[PDB]
Amino acid sequence: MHRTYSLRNSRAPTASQLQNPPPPPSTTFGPELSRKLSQLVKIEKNVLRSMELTANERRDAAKQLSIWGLENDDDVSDITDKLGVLIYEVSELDDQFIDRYDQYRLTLKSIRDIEGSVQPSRDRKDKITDKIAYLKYKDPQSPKIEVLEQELVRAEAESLVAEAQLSNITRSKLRAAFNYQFDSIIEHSEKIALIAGYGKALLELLDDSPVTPGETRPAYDGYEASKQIIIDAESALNEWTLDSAQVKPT
Amino acid sequence: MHRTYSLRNSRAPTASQLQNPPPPPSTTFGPELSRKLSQLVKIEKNVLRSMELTANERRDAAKQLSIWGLENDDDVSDITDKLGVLIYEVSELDDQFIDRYDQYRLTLKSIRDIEGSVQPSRDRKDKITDKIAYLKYKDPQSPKIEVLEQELVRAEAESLVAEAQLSNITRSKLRAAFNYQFDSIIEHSEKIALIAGYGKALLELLDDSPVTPGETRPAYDGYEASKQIIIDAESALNEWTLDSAQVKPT
Amino acid sequence: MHRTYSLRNSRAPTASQLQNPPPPPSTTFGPELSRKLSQLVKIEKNVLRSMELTANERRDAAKQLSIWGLENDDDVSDITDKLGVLIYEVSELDDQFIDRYDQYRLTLKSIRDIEGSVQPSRDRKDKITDKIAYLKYKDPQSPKIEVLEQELVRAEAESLVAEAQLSNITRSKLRAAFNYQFDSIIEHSEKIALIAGYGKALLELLDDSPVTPGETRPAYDGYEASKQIIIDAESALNEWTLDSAQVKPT
Repeated sequence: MHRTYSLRNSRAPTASQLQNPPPPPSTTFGPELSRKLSQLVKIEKNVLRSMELTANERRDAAKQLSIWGLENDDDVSDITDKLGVLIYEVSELDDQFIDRYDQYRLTLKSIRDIEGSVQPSRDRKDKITDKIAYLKYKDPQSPKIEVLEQELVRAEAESLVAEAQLSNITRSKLRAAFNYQFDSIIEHSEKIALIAGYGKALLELLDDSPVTPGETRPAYDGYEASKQIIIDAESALNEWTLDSAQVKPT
Repeated sequence: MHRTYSLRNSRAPTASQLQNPPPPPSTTFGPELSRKLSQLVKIEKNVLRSMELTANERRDAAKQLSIWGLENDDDVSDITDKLGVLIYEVSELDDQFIDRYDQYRLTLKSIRDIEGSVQPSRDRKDKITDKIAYLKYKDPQSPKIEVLEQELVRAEAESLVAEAQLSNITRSKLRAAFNYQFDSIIEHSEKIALIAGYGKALLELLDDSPVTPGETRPAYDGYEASKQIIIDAESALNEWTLDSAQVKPT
Repeated sequence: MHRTYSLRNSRAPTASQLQNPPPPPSTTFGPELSRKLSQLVKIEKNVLRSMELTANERRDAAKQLSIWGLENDDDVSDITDKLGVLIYEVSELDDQFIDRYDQYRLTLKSIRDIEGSVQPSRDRKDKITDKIAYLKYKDPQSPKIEVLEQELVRAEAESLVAEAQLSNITRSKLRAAFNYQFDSIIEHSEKIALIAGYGKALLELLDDSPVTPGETRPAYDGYEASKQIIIDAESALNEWTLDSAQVKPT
């Protein structure tokens, strides 16, 4: 982030910022082992709910735009409806992305559960060690020291296997979960970019030449290109695959 | 110090003073054995707190400089921020030096404790000697004199071993503590000197040619050398080792 | 600083940290134009006072160390005194560094004063512009508009010369002040490093071989090397020059 080599929150200028000045800002108990990882889940759930609300509101706006667009000139009354139809797809994409996000959250919850179950063995080994130390302090001639040592050896073996078992699966699950999340993000971004790029061509057939008072506009006949654009967008959405990613990292 | 061969507090001129005249001055109970060594610890702690306050204030000044530097010409608004970022490292170095100073203070406290524990044996031997002397004065025919002499011999043996044991470890701990402190001082000074030397090159790319009223300055493009200087400084700081000391005593 | 590529305050390991684990943490109105630059001066003054207190406390500790060192073995009673004498030079160096810091602070105060004096012209030009705008709004037929425009042109010329005059000197003073401060820092660090390096050799002639109870140590005769080390340190301090800097940036 821009504060990498700066002490202030101001963003460093870039090529896009140099080309166009930036717009002004907008006017608007539990186990000890599993405690930091058990907090991330709540934040992810909150993100999911907020994103669902955003998608619902965007769908409502897309629905409402065509209602206003109904009572206007013939070309506007069609372009507005088609643009609303095109915008309606963003919520559909957002729903699938939310589902994949929930899958990733469950994958993380699995690791949380396994480490929370692992903790008690390392608790009990320390308890046994404290007990034998206290017994040795109080009176070295007690007979409980031998059995304490034997069960300490047993618990030490169990704890030795437990830590290796936990560390064998933590990274294995983490890598898969993050790869899945990154693939989902890439797919969502590429689909949104494709939708926007295809929708940008809808405005090319909307005339914008100024007219003087007392003149009549020519009849608008663009009911075919508008249908073709939507059909092509649907075909492109149904055709896209992960192996056909246009964005290539350098 | 300059008063070595003088009776006044005035400093003798040197080569640096000959080259440049000196600026004017700025306009702004307990055991008896462990009593002198138990006072040095408090002074060291006071030094530590004062140095921590100095580092905090310097960090605050470095933070505040860029805020003023924000509203100026393009080159100044960048050089000021980079210089503040570079100055921010001095507090980070000071924190580590403070930690090493505390380690040295603890090492000295160990010697204080051991000598304070040693003292009572040499107290009790003198007490026994005074008692036997008084008993011999009062009446030489008392039977307590023999047992007093026997326990005096025992205490004499114990005190003989105690003094040797104390003197065996006092120098051993003192030498190690002072070597550690000197190494810490050398490392801190070398790192500060390296930071200052690398930061002195930041001002070479800041233009200083005078301009007349009614003229416009050329566009400033120095966003690459400024980043390179910071990257090189970070690399040099992460690369420095004790064995690579540039300063060599004669 | 280590948070450059991290989101946490933990310091990234380095070569020195890899070689030796880090010790644990220690157990212990005004013109609008000149307002951000008029705050840095107070922070610099606070830094100066805190550094003066640190130097005073360090001098006190160096004075107190020899008092404890007086009552010990012959070699320790001399090494401690010589080490205190050597440590006494750090406060002397700190005083000169404080003086140079005050010089730099005065240099910055000059810029603060000049910009504070510059501000009123740009205030009065805006006031005149607001007045003529209001007069034009209220009644365009007023005769004051012409004289307002004439004096607006005059004030515009004055303000045009003023901004160029201020910007011609701001960078010129800033660069010189920061170069002076960096040179002072480099000199102070190099002198401290030289003092520490020369003082590290004082402990080589202090014997540390352990002794058993009932034995006597050999007579210590090191009153010549101790004097020679101090004489060499004084000569090196009086000989050092800025052009003879041992530290060379890469």
